[PDB]
This record gives sequence, structure tokens and C-alpha cells, in this order.
Amino acid sequence: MTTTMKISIEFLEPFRMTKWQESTRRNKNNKEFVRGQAFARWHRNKKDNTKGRPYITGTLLRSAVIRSAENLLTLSDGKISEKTCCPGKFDTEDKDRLLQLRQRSTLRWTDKNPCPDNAETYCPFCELLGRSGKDWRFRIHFGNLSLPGKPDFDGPKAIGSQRVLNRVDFKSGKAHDFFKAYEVDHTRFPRFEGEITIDNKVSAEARKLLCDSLKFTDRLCGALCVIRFDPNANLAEKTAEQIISILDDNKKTEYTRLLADAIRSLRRSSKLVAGLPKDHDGKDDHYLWDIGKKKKDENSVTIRQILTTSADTKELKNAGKWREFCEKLGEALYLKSKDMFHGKPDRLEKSRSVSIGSVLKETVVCGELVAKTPFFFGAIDEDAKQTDLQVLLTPDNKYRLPRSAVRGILRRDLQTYFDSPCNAELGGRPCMCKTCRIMRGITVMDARSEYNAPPEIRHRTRINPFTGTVAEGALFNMEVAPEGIVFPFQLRYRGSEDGLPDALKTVLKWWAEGQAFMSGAASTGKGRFRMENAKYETLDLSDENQRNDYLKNWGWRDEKGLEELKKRLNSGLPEPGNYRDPKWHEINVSIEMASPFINGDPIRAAVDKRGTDVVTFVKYKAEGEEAKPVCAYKAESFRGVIRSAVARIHMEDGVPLTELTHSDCECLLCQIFGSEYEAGKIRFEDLVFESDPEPVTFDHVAIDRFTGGAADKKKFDDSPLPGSPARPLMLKGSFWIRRDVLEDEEYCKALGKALADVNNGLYPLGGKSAIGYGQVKSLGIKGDDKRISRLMNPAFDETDVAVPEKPKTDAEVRIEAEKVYYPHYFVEPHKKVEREEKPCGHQKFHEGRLTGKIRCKLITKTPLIVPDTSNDDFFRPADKEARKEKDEYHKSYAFFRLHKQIMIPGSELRGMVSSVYETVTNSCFRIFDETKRLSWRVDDRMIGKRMSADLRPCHGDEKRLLLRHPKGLCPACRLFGTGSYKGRVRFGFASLENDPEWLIPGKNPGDPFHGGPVMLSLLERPRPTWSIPGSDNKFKVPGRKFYVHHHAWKTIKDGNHPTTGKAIEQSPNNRTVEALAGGNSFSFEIAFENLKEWELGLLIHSLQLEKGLAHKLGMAKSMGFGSVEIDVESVRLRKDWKQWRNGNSEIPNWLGKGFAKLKEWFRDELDFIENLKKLLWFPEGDQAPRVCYPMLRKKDDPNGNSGYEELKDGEFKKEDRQKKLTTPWTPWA
RNA sequence: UUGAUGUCACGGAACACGUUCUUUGAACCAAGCU
RNA sequence: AGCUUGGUUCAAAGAACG
Ligand SMILES: [Zn+2]
Ligand SMILES: [Zn+2]
Ligand SMILES: [Zn+2]
Ligand SMILES: [Zn+2]
Repeated sequence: MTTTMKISIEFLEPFRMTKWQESTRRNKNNKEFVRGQAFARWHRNKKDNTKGRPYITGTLLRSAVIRSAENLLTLSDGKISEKTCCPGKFDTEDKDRLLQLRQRSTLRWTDKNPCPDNAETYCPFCELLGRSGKDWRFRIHFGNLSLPGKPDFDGPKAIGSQRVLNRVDFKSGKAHDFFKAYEVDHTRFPRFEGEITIDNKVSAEARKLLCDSLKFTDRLCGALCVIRFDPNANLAEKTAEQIISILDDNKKTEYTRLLADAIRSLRRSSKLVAGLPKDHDGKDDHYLWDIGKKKKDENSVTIRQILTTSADTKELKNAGKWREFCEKLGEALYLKSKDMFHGKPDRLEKSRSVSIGSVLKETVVCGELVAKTPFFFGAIDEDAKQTDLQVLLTPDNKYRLPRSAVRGILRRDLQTYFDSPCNAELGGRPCMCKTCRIMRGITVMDARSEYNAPPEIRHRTRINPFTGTVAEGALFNMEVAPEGIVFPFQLRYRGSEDGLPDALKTVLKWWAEGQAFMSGAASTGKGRFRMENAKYETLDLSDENQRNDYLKNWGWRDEKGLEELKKRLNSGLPEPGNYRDPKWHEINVSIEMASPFINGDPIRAAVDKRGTDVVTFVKYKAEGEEAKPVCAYKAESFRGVIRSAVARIHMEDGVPLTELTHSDCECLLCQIFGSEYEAGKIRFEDLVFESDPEPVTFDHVAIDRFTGGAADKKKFDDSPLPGSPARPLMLKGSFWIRRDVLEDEEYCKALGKALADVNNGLYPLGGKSAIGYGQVKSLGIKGDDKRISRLMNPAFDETDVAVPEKPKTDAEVRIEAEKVYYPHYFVEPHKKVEREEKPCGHQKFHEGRLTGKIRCKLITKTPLIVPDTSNDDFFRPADKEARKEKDEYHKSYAFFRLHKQIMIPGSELRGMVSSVYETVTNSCFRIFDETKRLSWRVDDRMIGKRMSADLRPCHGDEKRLLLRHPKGLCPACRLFGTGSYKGRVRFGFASLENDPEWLIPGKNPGDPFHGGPVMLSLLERPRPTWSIPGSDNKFKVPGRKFYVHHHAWKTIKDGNHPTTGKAIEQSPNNRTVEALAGGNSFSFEIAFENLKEWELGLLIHSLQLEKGLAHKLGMAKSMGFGSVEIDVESVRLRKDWKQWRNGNSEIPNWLGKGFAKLKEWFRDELDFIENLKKLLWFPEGDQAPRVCYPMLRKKDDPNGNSGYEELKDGEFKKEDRQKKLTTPWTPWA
């Protein structure tokens, strides 16, 4: 009597499943339950077992069929086959106890009254509705749909992952609230099966109505569908426990966070395990990758060997399997590192019936959404915790572009067109505003990418404005999808008006011009797509012929029918009636930097082959399916520097300098850059370099103030991008500014003043600007006709005032031609170190302080050695490969050059000037290896205990930055900075003003830009036991080691030893260098800011000395090398953002103010000043003091001078050694 | 695994807000031993 | 008392969210 119809619904996109509900909570008052009534249900065994399987109720399929029937009946005027249909009853007002009621209006196709209840006959629509006049057999019964075969799964997480969906405010730009739903991918569970039992009494017209309605229902359970009718993951955890043991067995545990983040960095990197940084030699002993070897213990295997074995486990050879290994392994190491809203409907009564436009055109726009920038789509996994900001991925690990986001962006874009937001709330009858009306005829197909590589991790920090450094707890990372990912776009509009609505045409035209800001993190230039290859064709559903094959083809919704429909679509997009300009304008930036640049990324260097401590940031492009790296300045960093430039200028208001909470603020910074509640109107993109600049490595060593030698464990390097005045690094990007800001006169001035400051070199880009990195030569914003760019036109009053002459030197040194002087002496510091006064922050430009640039002219007196240690094999007479990997070859070096230009690194000049500044102001030994324990054949006390606590480095022990040392910061820690406080002076690279003059003529006469080698004597580390004669408590640290000036380099140039006079021989322990002669002129520029009157004076007095002194620079200082002179050429002071002025006339006041502080500091107890002056005293006239180190024994010195064995018991015995080493130019004879 | 004369949930952008940055001369002569 | 011979440092201190 009843026939069963086989129906299978297949989902074309991920569908949504409501979560399991208890029968108690399945009531009508459950907001979460009723919200999920349109979603698939999860059948779960009752008590405590989430094991079960999903299903779709037949009631949901029935209601979806009813809607299609109304739409089909409206399109046919109710004339199905040959008989009419009434509008239906839709009342059931007997009790109204039925979840739930129909809020939307019912479509009206006829004015006839509904069929009377209990009538002997019913129209086809009433037969479909199930109206009736165990005998209650359904006229048409819809059975539930289940997975084929009724499988069983562990729980809802086995099939789908819960996702959070938010509602973003239109004006604020930030989300009011959110709701979560299970998303079950259609690629794993595409098809459902069910039954529709039809009684034999059902009319053929009702059967035709049911079949047509089934072929019309295109969306069920939140997805586009077509209804038809007729031991495994344990490897990554065993490796994790092995690593934690190996780290534990070797102490460590501080590298786990770097190892967790670096191993996870190998997620894309099955082939990257083979290429790892390795040690400084080729020995293969890395401080991170070779932790567990422990001097060749059989039970010990290094972390490198652990991963190499994992790289070839016979199952991780697949890319996907390997990727989940690193994620699981990295996420496991991370855990060890740490350890050690549902809108509701309203029960409104009988819904009004509306005779909507029976024309009902159908429009399909097919295209590709192409990522012009990196994008970011939400979706934080509640299990994964090694990343703070994750991206939405499919279970296949493909990048997903949800229709929930695309629906929201179209809704947001439609509102901007109309200039009217939509204030309708969730619940009640549908909103009838222009935006909601267009969005109810819109269908957007959910999309995924063919590209499958893992996301990049970007590390973002919040900088403390006052301290100039990273704030406490401001390090966080995010997953970023690459540029160039193309998503297949499917837009489908259905409405009465022919073609797309007028607003929809413009928003699609906005998107076509690369102005689709689809994803989140838009402030940092993430999520700008362009709709490409758009096509469209309208379908007239009212036409019987066109509507008939529409049902037969299932609307061409499935992948089989799309290409057939795609042939009909014509290329392009309809021209909007009244096109409106998009609300965002693109400003093209062009920055030029005449210095090296580094935008740091520690994790990428932990995995890089070069092994450098710091490397520059690189992003990836989705070049098809394989990603390619590219060096770029981070958009997050560029926004941060530009935001800082604006904020430090402005005092809004009365008179904080834009450093407020911004909780309830109407701030120039808040409403240009955005707040936590007020998403900004400026969108910075990544900045990329014009050419392909290959990174270079620069070695850095922190010298000890006491021993003058390298401080242990503080030898480092980094791989910045090379730049210079010969080859500036042209950085080219964009930022997007909204209409309401670019048309605002004050914002153009606020941005223009800041961009002028950046133009004036006031804001270096990236990190390590203290040593001359990322100095901006210029900055052009040549988009944006006039407006902002008009303020980037500085005027410098170039009144030619000569810089004051250097004062004559008071220092008097008497040198005898028959004595021999020790190569170095110690300037004993004053007992008082002025630790006051809690230095000024970097958050403003304080009144009274001075900011500007000091142009200096350094000149060499003795030959100068500044080596390029990147190539210690420079001077080798061919046969290079013969001693490669020998580990004992003679080391050779060339002078530092950047892009084939002789230069002095700012780090070199910075320490050389810093050392003199520290002694002049009696500051602490900024670098001092305190932990070293002296042995006298052993001390019971540390070396740092010898000196006073005042001389101790200031860093040594939110408010920890200024509370780290109770006493505070010494004068040179204020100026040159600490780890916790950023320095106020930046030392640029010094460039050779003229063609070089070399100490030794070059081997090839053709090239005058290279010099010959000079072989130095052996250079050995300093012995503090000589300075501190014994373990006696009386003996203390003598003071700052300084190397006197002398001409022992003349003996070395001839090849003779400085002391014995015997010719030096090549050995595996002495160096060969290229040294400039005397007379080479270098210009370098010192940028400072917020300098006091005296600090700028002491700096000048430290930079330029008195007439008759000199500086010591480079290596071989004890051999008379690297005597240099600095003359301050010009002082330019930043009066304001637009006007700069000269201080060439104000120089003598700075020197006077500086010395007055010296007199106040020490009250004419300045013996260290004169002692330093004697040490700095260059030998004037014809006098040639003989300076050298004693030999071990007198018999080893052909000149007859005694040796260390004789001196050790002679005049330098035990108690005359401290006094004879702290007195400059005292001879040991 | 749902009831049935009423399901706009394609009715809802995981959105907004953060500079991998701060400091550090590639430098350096007297001990080691029974 | 016995004569002469030897390279060192290769990252560190922080920040891992308000
Ligand atoms: Zn009827
Ligand atoms: Zn609305
Ligand atoms: Zn503000
Ligand atoms: Zn200090």
C-alpha cells in the first residue's frame, strides 16, 4: 500500500552538525539545541560513550522540500501538471506546541483559500504537506538519513572539528560575539541514505511535486547538496621522550623551547634534517643539534641522529606523514618547555504571505579568488598549543576559504556601498534592509586550495615604548597562509530583478580590482584577494523550458555539471549602474637604506645551514603548488615603526603623548591605526626589496673591559641583508588608507609629519640599529597625490659655521729612548660610579634634550686592522683545497668590505668609542666575565668579587627592567644601553672617503683597491693572574686595560718580532691581515636622540679627543696598530619634524656643559682622566717609545732585556706590579 | 536516529589590537708541569 | 730545583601574551 523511495543526499561542501544533547536539554527552551535544528545530528549511545554516528532527520528534509515546493509553485502559479494548489494551511494553532514556528513569510501564488480540513480530496501541495482528514500512516513519510552501512566512530571529533563563528560589528570592525558548530567535511562523508515512504493513494501530481522539490532543494545542513532518488601515532611520542631524556641527561632544558619551535619548523622539511646548521667548524658539534653526544657515549645519541633516523623510518618518507610527525614532536617538546551567542527565534503567529516576484532569475558568477597577500582565517585548534594564531585548514591540510567568511565579507562590503549598516538582531522575521535582501538571494560555494604546504609561523612582539625593548610577555606567533593561493570562487544570486543587484555589481567590481579584504589580520596586510577570471550568466527560472532542465541538472551544483554550466558563462562581470569608488586607497611606499638590514627570525637561523645566530625574515609564495622564499620587511614591523613615528610626535591631549590605555579614547593613534575595539583605517603590507639581496654574515665579539680580550661565550654573528651608499637597499611596498582618513586634513598631517621623521633617518627599520643597521636614507609615498606627501620636504638651514677646533692636550708623557714600555696599562677607575638617574624613555622627544646626527671624520695614524673574518683563508698562495678541512691551516684575513667598499662596521666603532666613554664617566665595566675563577697553582672567590660593586655591570643583580639593579644604570649604560634599556645612540658604518692607502702594496699592481698581507706575531689571551698577582684579598682588579700608542708596527711590517726582533714565522696560531696605512680618512655618522647637554658633550669629548691624543681600533693594538683620530665635522640638531639646525656654533657649550658634570661628579678627583689621556697620548714629534711584551726568560730575548721569569721576581714581583701596571708608560726596562 | 498543516541558520567574517626586539670592537702574552 | 711551551671564546642575559 506504501512505496519506499530511495533518496541519497550528497554534500558538495562541509556540512554542519549540532552537538549531542541530553533528552532533558532537548526541550524548546534550549537555545543551543534550537540553533542547531537546521544542522545534522549526532547519534550517541546514552550513558558515557561518545561512540556513535551522524544523521539528518527527515523532518529537516521535509521542511527543505516544503520551501522548494513553494518556490516552484510560485514560479508556476500553482499550476502543477494540470491542477491548481492552494497556499496551504501553515497554522496548527490548536496548541502551538511544536518546535519550531516559521518566521519567514510564506510565498503566495494564489488567492484561493486553503483546502478545508477533513476534505475528501486534497490539492497536490496538501498531499506533500501530509494533511489528513496504528491507522495514522503518513501520506508521505520522510525517514532519517544515515551514513551508508551505519559505521561507528569514536565521537564527533572523529568526523568533524568544532569551529567558532563570530558576528563582526560593521562600524567597529570587531566581533560582537560568536557561536561554534561542528563542520563535517564532505570529502570524508559525502553521502547520506534514507527513505521516503509514499502511500499508494498519493496523487501523481503530488509525486511529481515531491520529485521536483527534491531536485530543487540545493542547501541542507548548511551545505550545498544534491538529493538523488530512485600503534600508528606512537613514533612521534617515543621520539619526544627520547629528546626530553637527552636534554635532561645533559642538563640543558633551556634549548627545548628553541628545539620545540625549530623541530616544528621542520614540519615542511623532510629533506631539511640532512641540512642543519652544524658547528662553527665542520666538526659537527652543534650547541643545539648535537647536545646529546656526551663525548662519545654508546648510550648517547645526538638529537641530529634521532631526527635523521626518523627521517627514514619507511613511513615518514611521505610528506604528509612526516609533517604530522614534526607537529606532534614539536608540540610535545613545547609542553615540556612550559612544564619545566546562539541567537534564538521568536514564536510569532501565522506568517504573512507575500507574492514575491515570480520572474526569479538565477545568476551564477564563477571565478578564482587569488591571494595577493598572505591571508589568515581563524580556526584555533583547542588541542594544538604551540601556536597562538592558527589558520583554518581542511583535514586534508588544504587551505580552506569558508563561505561563512565570504558571506560576512560580502555583507560587510554591501553595507559600505549603501553607507547604511544593518542593525537587525538574530531572531524574528527576516530583516528587510537592502543588504539583507541581497544576501538572502546569495549562495557562495565553500572552497579549499590545491596548495598544501604547511603555514609559516610569524613571530610578533609588542615593544615597550619607554624602555625601547620588547615588553614582558609580548612574544607571540601566528600561522600565515602564503600569497598566490587561488581559491575557486562560486557566487550564485537568485532574485526577481534581472542580473545581479546594483550594489552587488559594484562589490564584485571592487573585488575584481584586488580590493577584496577577505580574511582577518587586515591591519597587517593579511587577506587581500582579487577575483580573477570572473564569468556570469543569468538563468530565467520563470521560463518553463529553462526551469525544466534546471531541475533535471540539479542546478549544475555538482562537480559533474559545473563545467557544462561553465561553458555557458561569458567572460567578465556586469558593469554596475552607479559605480561607487572603493573605500580603501593604495599608497605606494619606497624606502631607501644605505646600511645593512636585518629583520630578525631566530627560529629560521636554528635550522639554516649557515648556522648564524640571527637571520633575516623570509616569507613564502604559493608559486603553483611549491612555495618559494623571499626576503621582505615584515608588515607587522613596518606598521609598528610607522605607528611609533606618529605616536611620539603627538600629545593628545593635555598632555599625554599618546601612551594611554585607549580603553575609551578618541585618539589620533586609535582612530588611524585602530585599537582593541576600533579596528584601524590603515593597512600596512609586507615590504619587499627591489633586487635579490644575498645575506652576509658579520662576526661580533664582546671585549672584556678589564682583560681587553674576548668575553667568554659572547662570540656571535648574524646574517643581515647587505646595504651601503654604493648599493642602497631599496624597499618597496604599499599600505592601504581609508577614504575618511585620506580626506581628513589632520590625519594627512599626522601621517606626513611621521613619514617626514622616517624620511629624516630618525626611525631605523628592523633590529640592531645601534650598530648601523636599517638606517633610512629617504622615504617616498608617491601614491596619494599631495595630501600626506607634501610634508616630506625638509629644509635645513646650511649656514656655514665652522666646527670648533680641537683643544690642545694637557697630557704630558716623557719617553726615554733607552727604556722599554709595557704594551698596555690599566686606568684605575674612580671609586664612585654615578648610577643615577633612571634614564629617559624612548617614547617621546623630551624638551631640552638634543636629537640629531653627528658627522665625524675618522683618520688613521698607525696602520689599521679591521678584518673580515667570514673568510679566514684569504692570503693563501694557491692550493687552497690542499689544506681545506685541515683544522690547522694558517689563518688569513682581509679588511672589512661591504659591496666591495672599505668600511668600518658601526659595532667596531661603537665599542671603541664606548670604551673611552665608559672610562671618562667612570661607568661600569659593561662587559666583564665575572664567573671566571682565577687559579694561582685556586682562588676561593670569583674574579668579579675583586672589584667594587659599583664597577659591576649594571644589568647584573613589568618593573624588572628598571628594578633589575637597585642602584640603577651607570652613565654609559644610559647612553649605550643595557639588555633591558635600549641605547640612545646609533653608530653607522664608516665609509672610506678616498681611495685606500695600504700598509703593504698589493701583490697585483693592477688593482689599487687591495693591499698586501702583513703577518702578525702570535696573539694570546690576557692573563689576569699577571694583573692580579695572587689569591691575596688585597689584590684587586686594577682597572680598564688600554693599549698605548707606539710604532711597533714598523718592526712587524719588516717581519720582525716586536720584542725579540727575530723574524716571525708562519704557524697555525698567528694571523695574516690586510691593513690600511696611515692617512686613510673615514666618515661615519652618529645618530643620537634625547641626549642631555653634557652627554652630547662627553660623547664629543670621547669621540674627538684633545689635540695630541688618538684612539685605538681593530686588532693588534699591543703591536701599535689601529691608532685613529676623530674630528667632529658637523652637528645637525632636529629642531622639529620639518626644521633641522646646526650645532657647529653650539659645540663649545656642549663640551663646557659636559666637563661641568665631570667636575660635579668627581670634584676634580680626575686622575683617571689624565691617566687615560696619558694612555691615549699619541707620541708627538720624533720620539719613538719602545713598547713590547717581555719574553718568558732573559735568555730567549736577544736584546738582553729580562723576561717574565726575571720580572716576576724583579720590579714586577708581587706588590710593585699593581702600581707599575696602573701607572701609564711605566717601563719594565 | 525525526515526526509531519509552519526550521530565513547561505540569519552571524574568529574579528579587533601588538616593531623578534634590547646590550655586546673579532678581539686578545705569561703561565703549564713534577 | 727542572726547561719552554701553549691557543681561547662560537652565544650569552631577557622577553614565550595584556
Ligand atoms: Zn490544498
Ligand atoms: Zn538587514
Ligand atoms: Zn588614543
Ligand atoms: Zn653600567
